[PDB]
Amino acid sequence: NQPWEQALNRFWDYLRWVQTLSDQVQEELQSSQVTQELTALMEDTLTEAIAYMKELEEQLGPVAEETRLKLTQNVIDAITNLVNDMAELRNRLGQYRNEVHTMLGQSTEEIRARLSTHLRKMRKRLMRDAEDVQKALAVYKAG
Amino acid sequence: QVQLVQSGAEVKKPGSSVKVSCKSSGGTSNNYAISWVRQAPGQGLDWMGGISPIFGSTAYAQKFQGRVTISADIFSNTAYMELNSLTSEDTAVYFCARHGNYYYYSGMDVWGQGTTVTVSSASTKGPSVFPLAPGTAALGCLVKDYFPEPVTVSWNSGALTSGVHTFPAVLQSSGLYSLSSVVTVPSSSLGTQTYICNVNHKPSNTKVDKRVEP
Amino acid sequence: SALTQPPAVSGTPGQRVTISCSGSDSNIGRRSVNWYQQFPGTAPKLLIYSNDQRPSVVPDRFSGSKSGTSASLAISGLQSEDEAEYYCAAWDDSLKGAVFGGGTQLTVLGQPKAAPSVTLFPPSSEELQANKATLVCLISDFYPGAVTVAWKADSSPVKAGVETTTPSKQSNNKYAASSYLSLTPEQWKSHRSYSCQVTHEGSTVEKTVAPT
Repeated sequence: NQPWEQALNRFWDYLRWVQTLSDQVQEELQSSQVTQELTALMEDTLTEAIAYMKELEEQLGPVAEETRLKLTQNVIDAITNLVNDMAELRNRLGQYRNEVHTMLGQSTEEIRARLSTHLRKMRKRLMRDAEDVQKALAVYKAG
Repeated sequence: QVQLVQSGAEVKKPGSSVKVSCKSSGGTSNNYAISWVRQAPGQGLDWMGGISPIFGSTAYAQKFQGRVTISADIFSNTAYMELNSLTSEDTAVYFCARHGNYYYYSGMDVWGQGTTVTVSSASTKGPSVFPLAPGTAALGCLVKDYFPEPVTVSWNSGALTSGVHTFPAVLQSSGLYSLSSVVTVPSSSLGTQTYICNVNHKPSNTKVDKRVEP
Repeated sequence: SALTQPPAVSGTPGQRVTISCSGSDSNIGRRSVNWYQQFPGTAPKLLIYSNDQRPSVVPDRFSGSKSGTSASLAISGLQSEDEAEYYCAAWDDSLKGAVFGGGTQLTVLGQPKAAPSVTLFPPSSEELQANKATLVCLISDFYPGAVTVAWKADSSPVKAGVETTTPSKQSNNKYAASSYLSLTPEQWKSHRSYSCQVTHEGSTVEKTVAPT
């Protein structure tokens, strides 16, 4: 219950730090450090989430096979939507690094705003998807 | 319209390892189970293992568990199979197939194109092109002692295609391949038409243009 | 290979044919059977799942059934397009893994038999300059694909240095094959002649070539 959501909160904190567009995050965006750090954070989040889901399934009662299969599939589909949005965020951060490499070192002051709006919409949809993942987990604790 | 696309063909020596990839295009396969099935030339299907990454389950067949390693990158929507300690007994075609749900019980309804893995002690050798000289007559050219597959054989730089028959190559006991390409032409054209067989072996970067004369 | 299938199954167009798949108490006794179809040179296609369910693209001519330890695929309204290989698959708990059958080669009768056409090429002059000799015997346009090749030195069967392919289907749905006899130039020049003798459906066609 708590551990995977605590990992998700650490991921949120890192996402806020990267969407502040500080000069530290602007020099780490070109060293690919933020990309792999975000990757490790969301990987820990996903591992905790799937561990919680596997424990919930492990303590599933006198369940019919098809219903258990469908519930597990619901949780897995929620998690994989989260993974899809996460991977899109990661790939677009890499693309932003390689397309500020298009002038080889310097970035403008408006491509930052465009990237920032993209990151804000990504954060909102990530919150929505993570909370429906938690909802699917709650639904799993039944039957 | 999600499609599994696999890496290109592999030609390895006995004792090395191979790594085949399986990318999902037009969609994500993370919520499904991806299994690797191999087929030896002329033999049946053989299950090696499988993985569903979101469910966190990588299973192996007991024959290959000591040698095969199956993994997945979820952010790039790719699966990987690495087979170690290759011998001649491992030359086959390797398919990745996606099950209907997150586990391996359901049927495999989406298949990749397959990756041909050829394990042989033979080293790369360019072909030898020899002319086979001739109602109707049959001329051609023999492509001898080359490795590995394939070789492309055209005639008159592709202009001549009617009456051409390129036989499937034979894998000789020495480990080298040989094929023949025969053109059945009217015996009249033998007097006037010039026949040139063009052989191309990309693995050895060998281009040959052999003229076939009576 | 814990599941057993008959290796070959034939039938005339319009007929209904069946493929059997017998297993054990650990693969089919407790798990459902799937059926896959595979054409020469292509990936398998899921044909049946859960022993009786068809994918939306699979016509209703294909049906499945499961009884205890056995499973059965039924192809009705047999067409020429159905010539393929059919594999049954299941999950074995004793092996803790997926198992397949040996594969059944469904062939459709109706194509008339065809005697093979044989062409025999002696070694070229350039290959002889390279101190090599290769007799080439090309067999084409025969049905069914079952031929026997032999090589003779003026009377005598010679089997050393013979590389013979296995028959493969052509574009016109007939078969072809090749045989290569490798000889050193002294062997090619010492003997009076060399013969490629093909045998198909009991009838023999013999081609011969001599030095020069």
